[PDB]
Amino acid sequence: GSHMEDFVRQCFNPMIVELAEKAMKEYGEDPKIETNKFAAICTHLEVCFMYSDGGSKHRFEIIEGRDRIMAWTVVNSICNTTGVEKPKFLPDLYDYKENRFIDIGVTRREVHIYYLEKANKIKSEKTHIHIFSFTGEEMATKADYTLDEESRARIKTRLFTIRQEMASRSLWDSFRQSE
Ligand SMILES: O=C(NCCS(=O)(=O)c1ccccc1)c1nc([C@@H]2CCCN2C(=O)c2c(Cl)cncc2Cl)[nH]c(=O)c1O
Ligand SMILES: [Mn+2]
Ligand SMILES: [Mn+2]
Repeated sequence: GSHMEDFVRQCFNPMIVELAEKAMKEYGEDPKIETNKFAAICTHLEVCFMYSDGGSKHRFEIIEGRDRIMAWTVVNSICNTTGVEKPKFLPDLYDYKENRFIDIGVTRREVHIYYLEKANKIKSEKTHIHIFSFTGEEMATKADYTLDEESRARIKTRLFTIRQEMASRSLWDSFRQSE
């Protein structure tokens, strides 16, 4: 019973805690032991949700959060109706306005290093990449940040609040080094 686990459950809403637990069990991980990974997946899920709430009413199709079979099912329907290339790895959203997939990243390091790592792993030249850091930095493909400044600023504010809450509980140092 770690202090980080009880922080995660009181920091994020139950629906995000619920979806993070299922995703962790789907890949053979337990939130009780790998607690830094538990906090990271919750954080990434909330950012994806806030991101999709950034645009118009039905601009974004949410891929993250679904189980693997249904996520690929929605990816196939999106590809087989818009003509966009089928990515090698599952993205997080699909932008119906810009007609592209998005993989959102949240990192505790330099946005530069995580982008180059995500681009190499995703191996999908068409998938748009948007990186957020816990320090307020962001990096996106072709400098195209999709949403307006205020929607992104709310995400950055929430990320820094998560950092402060962890630091006030002496959980940030273990969280920052765990990446
Ligand atoms: O969607 C993802 N994974 C499933 C589809 S994948 O095809 O396996 C896939 C694998 C890698 C990258 C993208 C998709 C995904 N994963 C990651 C990282 C790296 C791999 C493990 N990992 C996590 O456990 C994780 C984290 Cl750290 C934060 N938030 C969610 C998750 Cl799962 N980073 C994401 O940005 C992300 O989108
Ligand atoms: Mn994802
Ligand atoms: Mn992602």
